[PDB]
Amino acid sequence: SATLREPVVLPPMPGEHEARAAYPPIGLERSRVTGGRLVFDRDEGFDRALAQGFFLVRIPEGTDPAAGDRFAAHFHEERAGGDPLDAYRGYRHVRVPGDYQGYFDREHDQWENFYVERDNWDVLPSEVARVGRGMAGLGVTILRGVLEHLRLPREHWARVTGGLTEDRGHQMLAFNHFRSHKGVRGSKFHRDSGWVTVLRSVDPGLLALVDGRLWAVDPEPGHFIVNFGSSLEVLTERLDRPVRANVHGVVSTERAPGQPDRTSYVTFLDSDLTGTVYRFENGTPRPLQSVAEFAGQEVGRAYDDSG
Ligand SMILES: CC[C@H](C)[C@@H]1NC(=O)[C@H](CC(C)C)NC1=O
Ligand SMILES: O=C(O)CCC(=O)C(=O)O
Ligand SMILES: [Fe+2]
Repeated sequence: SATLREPVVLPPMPGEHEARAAYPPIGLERSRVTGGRLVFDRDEGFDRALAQGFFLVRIPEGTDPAAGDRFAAHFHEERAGGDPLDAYRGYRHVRVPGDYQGYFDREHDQWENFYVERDNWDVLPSEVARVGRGMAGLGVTILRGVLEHLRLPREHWARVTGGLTEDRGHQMLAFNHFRSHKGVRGSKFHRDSGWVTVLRSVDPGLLALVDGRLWAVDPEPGHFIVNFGSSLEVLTERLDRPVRANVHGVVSTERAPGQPDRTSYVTFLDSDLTGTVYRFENGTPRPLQSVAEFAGQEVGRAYDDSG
């Protein structure tokens, strides 16, 4: 396959406590959307963020995470009965049509997921879908800002991003509940499959694996964490400034009785799943692989799933 990239040895995932002091945090560049575009605080911040593959972006004022935070804390629970909050529960029993969508009980990971692409956001409380709309819209603006910063000619963008820069593509809100009762890794070490991931988290536990070094990626109040995905990496790997999709994963979280579990949620921006994966070679975006086969490949690596 033309999109494999070179092998990455994945170490066992450390426990939360031992990781907390052993692996110091990456220093992330800060940025915000202002004047209608992504702007970094520091003059070389954009270049450093593309090289780092992680950075921070201010939560835009029109995006209030509150409803998403509440949904993330409850979606995995059984309905209580006679309880208004049940509107935010029971989603392990909610079917969502489409590949890679719906509820997932990951056998070998702490997390269980509820994944909903934008065309299916009516299955969510409207106020929760509204958070996904703000995060995904931010993610598209960031993607536009990246491709402009790379000076990639705009005539290519809609094709090579499978519609994302035209606000189409596969835009997926993803809720994670880390089941602290499971004595395994929080997640597998993985690359995200797509272009730009916007991550809402408040707790430590995310690690970056970079050329055999483990470093923490710590959230910052009032900001999202942003990283890049394998589709952007493959697109740019032969260019003079390649963009890195970092390998990352969540520690085996540790919670005593009564301590709330870790949660997080993201918007993944993937190419349209009927499209093609491209790589710039000799100025031209070369078609390498269908997005369908690429997705199956990348999802197959990101989880240890016998089905
Ligand atoms: C690849 C693994 C990571 C955690 C995440 N999981 C998914 O299922 C989607 C699949 C995409 C093709 C819609 N993308 C992602 O980045
Ligand atoms: O929970 C986190 O900090 C990261 C989650 C993540 O990597 C993912 O959802 O793909
Ligand atoms: Fe991820």
